[PDB]
Amino acid sequence: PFFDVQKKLGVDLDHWMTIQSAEQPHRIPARCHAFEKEWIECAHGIGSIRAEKECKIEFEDFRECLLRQKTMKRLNAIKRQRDKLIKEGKYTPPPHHSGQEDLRP
Amino acid sequence: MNPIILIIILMTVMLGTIIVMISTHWLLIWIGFEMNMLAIIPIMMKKHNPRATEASTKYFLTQSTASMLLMMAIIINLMFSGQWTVMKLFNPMASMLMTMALAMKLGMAPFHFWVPEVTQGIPLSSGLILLTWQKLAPMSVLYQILPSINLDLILTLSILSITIGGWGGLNQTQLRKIMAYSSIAHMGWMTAVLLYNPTMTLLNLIIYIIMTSTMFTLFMANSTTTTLSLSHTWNKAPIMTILVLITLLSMGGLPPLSGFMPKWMIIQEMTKNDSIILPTLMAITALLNLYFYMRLTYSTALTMFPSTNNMKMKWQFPTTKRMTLLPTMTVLSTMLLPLTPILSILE
Amino acid sequence: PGIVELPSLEDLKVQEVKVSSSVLKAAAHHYGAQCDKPNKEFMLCRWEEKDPRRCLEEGKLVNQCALEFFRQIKRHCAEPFTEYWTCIDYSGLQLFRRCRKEQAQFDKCVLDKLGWVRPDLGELSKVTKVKTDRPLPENPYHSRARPEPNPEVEGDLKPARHGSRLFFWTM
Amino acid sequence: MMTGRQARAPLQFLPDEARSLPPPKLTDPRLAYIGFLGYCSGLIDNAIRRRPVLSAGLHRQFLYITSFVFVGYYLLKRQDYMYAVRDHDMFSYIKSHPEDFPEKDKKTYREVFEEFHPVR
Amino acid sequence: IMKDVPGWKVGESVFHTTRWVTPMMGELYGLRTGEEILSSTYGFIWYT
Amino acid sequence: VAAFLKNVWAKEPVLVASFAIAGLAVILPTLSPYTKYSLMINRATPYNYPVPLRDDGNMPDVPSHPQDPQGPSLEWLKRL
Amino acid sequence: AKTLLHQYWDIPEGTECHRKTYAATSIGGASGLVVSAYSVALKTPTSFLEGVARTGRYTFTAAAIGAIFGLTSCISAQVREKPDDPLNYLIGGCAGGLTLGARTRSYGIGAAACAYMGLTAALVKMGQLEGWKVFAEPKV
Amino acid sequence: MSLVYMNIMMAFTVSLTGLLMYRSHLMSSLLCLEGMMLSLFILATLMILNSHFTLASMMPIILLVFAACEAALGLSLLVMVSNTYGTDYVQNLNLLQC
Amino acid sequence: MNLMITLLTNFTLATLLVTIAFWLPQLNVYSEKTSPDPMGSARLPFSMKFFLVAITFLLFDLEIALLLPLPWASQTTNLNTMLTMALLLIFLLAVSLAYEWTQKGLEWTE
Amino acid sequence: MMTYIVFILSIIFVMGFVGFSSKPSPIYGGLGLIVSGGVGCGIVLNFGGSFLGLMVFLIYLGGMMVVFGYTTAMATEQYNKVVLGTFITGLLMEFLMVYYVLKDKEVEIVFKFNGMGDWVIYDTGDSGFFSEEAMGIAALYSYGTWLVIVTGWSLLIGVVVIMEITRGN
Repeated sequence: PFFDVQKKLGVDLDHWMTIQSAEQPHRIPARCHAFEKEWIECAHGIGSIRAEKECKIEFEDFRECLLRQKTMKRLNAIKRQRDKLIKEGKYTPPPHHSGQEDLRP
Repeated sequence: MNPIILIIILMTVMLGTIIVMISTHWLLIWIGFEMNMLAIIPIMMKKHNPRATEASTKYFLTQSTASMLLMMAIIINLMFSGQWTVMKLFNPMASMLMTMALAMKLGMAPFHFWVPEVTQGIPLSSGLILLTWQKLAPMSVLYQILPSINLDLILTLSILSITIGGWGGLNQTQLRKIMAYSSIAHMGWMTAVLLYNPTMTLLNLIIYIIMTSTMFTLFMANSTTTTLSLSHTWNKAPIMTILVLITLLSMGGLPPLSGFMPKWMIIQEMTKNDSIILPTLMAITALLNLYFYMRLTYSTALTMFPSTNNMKMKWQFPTTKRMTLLPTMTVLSTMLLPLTPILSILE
Repeated sequence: PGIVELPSLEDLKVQEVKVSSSVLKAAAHHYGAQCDKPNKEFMLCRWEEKDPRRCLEEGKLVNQCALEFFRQIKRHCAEPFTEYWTCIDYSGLQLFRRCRKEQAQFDKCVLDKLGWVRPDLGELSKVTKVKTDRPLPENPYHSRARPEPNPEVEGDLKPARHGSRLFFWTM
Repeated sequence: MMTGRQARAPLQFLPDEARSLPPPKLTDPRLAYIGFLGYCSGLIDNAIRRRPVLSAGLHRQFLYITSFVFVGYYLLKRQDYMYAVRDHDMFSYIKSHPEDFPEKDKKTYREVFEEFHPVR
Repeated sequence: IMKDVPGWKVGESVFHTTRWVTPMMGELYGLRTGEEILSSTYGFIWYT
Repeated sequence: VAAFLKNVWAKEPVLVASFAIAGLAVILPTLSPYTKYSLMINRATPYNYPVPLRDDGNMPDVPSHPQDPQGPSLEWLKRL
Repeated sequence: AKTLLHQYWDIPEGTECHRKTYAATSIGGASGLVVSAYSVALKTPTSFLEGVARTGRYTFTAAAIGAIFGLTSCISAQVREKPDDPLNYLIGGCAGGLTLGARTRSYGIGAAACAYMGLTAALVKMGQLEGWKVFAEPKV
Repeated sequence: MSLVYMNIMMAFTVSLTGLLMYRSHLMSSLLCLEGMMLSLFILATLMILNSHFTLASMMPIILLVFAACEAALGLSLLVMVSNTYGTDYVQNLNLLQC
Repeated sequence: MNLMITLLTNFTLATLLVTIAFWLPQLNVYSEKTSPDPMGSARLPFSMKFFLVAITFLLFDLEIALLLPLPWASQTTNLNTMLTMALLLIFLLAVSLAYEWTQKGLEWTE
Repeated sequence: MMTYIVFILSIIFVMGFVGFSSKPSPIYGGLGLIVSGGVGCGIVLNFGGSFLGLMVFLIYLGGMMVVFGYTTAMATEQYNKVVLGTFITGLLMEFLMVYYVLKDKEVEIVFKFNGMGDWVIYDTGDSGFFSEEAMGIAALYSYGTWLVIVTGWSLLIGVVVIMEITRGN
């Protein structure tokens, strides 16, 4: 079973390490702090079944923030299209994507 | 065997198991598992004989492989979830790896291949510890991960463990190998019911712990390790023969004894979820268990095996061993049936 | 999903503070003392909006007033600033402790010609207040409605109805 | 299967609302059965150490009976509290959702058809 | 770049929320030359 | 308690020296009252920006400028 | 080997013999491969050639059992014009038992395998018709 | 995810298929155990350093130390075999079967 | 990449040195050494004290790695908890050293 | 080619594991896994984790596998076909997956895996005047009370285990 001594005698042992959105030294933010915050606030106190049936969009957004799969597919498709269009040579890249554009600062 | 060192080692084992019980982080679960196995290694090297070294080597290799699988599951869960609460996993591979990691830890067939060997090569106190207290922590781990447990894998492991344990205990004549295969069969029996109602799992775990403790306490009290000395014990104390007979009757789930309490009620949670063939199959394998149990009681008390001449000196000396908690655990393993709904305290 | 909204380059064209690291590091204390209010306004907008696209114009205000700092440096005491930033710029670590004489000379020249006080230790490390005219955003995270919580338990704990009901038990 | 009920007050053997129930009497048959189990444990302890079973260790037998009756009383209290929680939650969820529990019109036997299979 | 392929909307953010999300290294420098990518994503770690 | 001390000094000077130094290092941080000075030195280091808070209209303990007298100053490290 | 069971059950009973025969043969081959792999892992082979001989013997025996059982069930279902009958699976199970007894050079073992495999195939048809679930999902 | 993640998984499966079907003595098993050690360490460190979870930098170092002591235990076990049979071969581990 | 450039240059210079020491004197035509130690034919004895002190080194180095991050930790806000933790960890090192002293560890290889 | 350096090292890392996967002899396996530990630490170091990489160098390689070599020097007295067959099998699987991820840039073994270079998931942000992992490790003595307690207890108990189970009596 799951004995909750920490909730019984009111002493923290490992609650701080448990989640990524918890308090950390010098308040250093994670990559997906807001997504995890919204997912936890969606899935608090309502049960795991209703959390996985009702807050699926927030958890999917958090998983996409963690893994970055759709961004990988989008960028790979864009780069493959650039390689193809440079193969048949219909379009040429602009000077601002080659390193000779007098960068902003 | 310094008593201070033994006390500290036992406290370390208790601390590791309770760290598995009371923590809320996967790293602390693994911490408790590692400290538990590290402090249980000297328990199986108590007598300092090479068979104990063989058994401890096999045990360490299997437990370390299971622990490495456990980190594989934890790191995969971290990748797919980004959080560390001990709850339902967020990946099917994490659940699969965790399930066979805990099956390797608990000696569930076909990962049971270390259980009948290691228990054969260690002293009876270490065998009692391994077959009673070691099973507690991964039961808690499996209880806390039950939403994400795949049904097919745990059911296949349960039926394979029950069948293999019964068929492997059907042949052995040593007491420790029979105990090991009986433990395997009981493990499969109480992991088959886990996904439907874990209160039945906890009740069967408590009943099996009490009954195995009674069996091992009787074996250390009679100083018997094989079938023949357990047959020979009837010259020394017939009341111990009566006690081992009644608790082996209880061990096969024959009413009106305590061993009929869990499994029958396990069937009470099989037909609720519309499953009929499964409790019948596990009941037939429990009948196999009862067959080699009946063989043990035929060898022990229901007959009168021929003895040797030296029993007479053993009739001039009472049992000086510290027979601790034998009557209470013997009574609690035989006449607990009319207090069946006490399982409600395990909710 | 939805189309991500981006302002064009026409909202991003401004004059740039084309200065080195040591040039900013030499007058950073007078930077924090003189142009403090637009900086506080801009970063309060940044911290509460949590969106660059709703703060850009405010940053432009900073990019005006900061230039108004450097012009006041250029027309009056350009030579002590030149000495100070080149002495700071010689050090690879850009240590403040190795150019104390030029720091004192620049401080004296500024205090006689224009009168800006170098802040003490701990003055710039404290939290200040901002009077801002923007409204408070009620939904900074762009979050929908939270799910309805499940109902709790209510009523007195009644005794058991006809016992445990475990196939023959009435107690 | 009550993982969401006791989580607000964990590690409580007997909570405060358990005091709202009628406590079991000292003459409960289950309690007397547990006392009989304690007496049997004392008899077994006297028998396994080669002692007179009905005479030796009277204080030992009384301690066995007393400890067994104490733990049995507390376990019975926890069981009664748990089953009160169970049927209270049953009645509460039945009351809260009466769309999934329609009132069945119990028809009389004067018009319902029961198929008859003669025996011969 | 790509006006010919079907099933494409320009600026289709992959996140369901409309909240601002921090850009990636691949989202910013993912269309430049390799040297700028090297000096951006590995310039600090490889700086002596 | 006196002859045993000199006995352990003459037999094992290294062990008694290590025990004495360990006891001094145990009892001296509590006895010395300068630990709080290190505490306020560590707590006052601005690793992150003191992000300004919105003025509702009623806050006398916060200033509108870093040069204003109200607020926590750090002159005690300057004087020591 | 879950979808292979579905492909075996996707073909209606007593309609097309060929695809049922190959599906049952593939099921038997997979089962024999698992049994042979476990036998090689547990019982150490004398050499590579004897090990692959035992593997081929087990695999071909189980494949023949599957093919004979499927073929016999299909021809019995065709000759009785009744797909919804456990008699066809009983006859197919007895044919599989007879083939196993002939492979193992025995006749009493063959008759016992007839009885037990016919009863098992009858129960398989029982579960297919009445929807028996031995691997039941948690409902309550 | 990233390709280095899948490379670490393939490395861990390589260590798994090397740890089980051994032919040599127990040192090969402990070496494959250290392969599992190293793969898990690198994977955990990459995960913690990629997602900017600052606190969970306690995870990798601890993930070594504990099992490292456990690894030391295994070495002692081998010494026991080296004090009993002369060689630590796994084919000499056939005394508990009967 | 400059660090790896230095490592590659240093490793290749070592390779050049060992190539000079291994293959350059092979030009000479001196002789072939047929050549037909106290160890006669006995097996190598397993001096257990060396293995014991090696694993003691391993455990001490592991908890030295535990003890390591104090210079970075010294800037933390909660100094009292740090002081208690560091003193208790060094006390644990002292206790482990005392146990390794008492149970015949530091004898016959002191 | 350069921008996939970690991935290239990762390939070498897999190669390093093959270097002791067949296990012909413990000493050569230890050497191969030493090389694999070095390239895996290079993988860690290229992500900005200097402290964890030097933890790998100082403890895993220079302080513990030294003990492994010390122990294996006490056995395996000085002076295969299926070893080489497994080596070519691992080589073929490794190179086949290499062409899979270099041509398709996507594969399925358990999940969906991409073959594009890993230089897209890094961060352009700044931690300020401190390394993130440095004070991440430094937070152990201020927050990790229970973890340090159980770590010291487990290591002391391991010392007890070493003193007891190797006594022989």
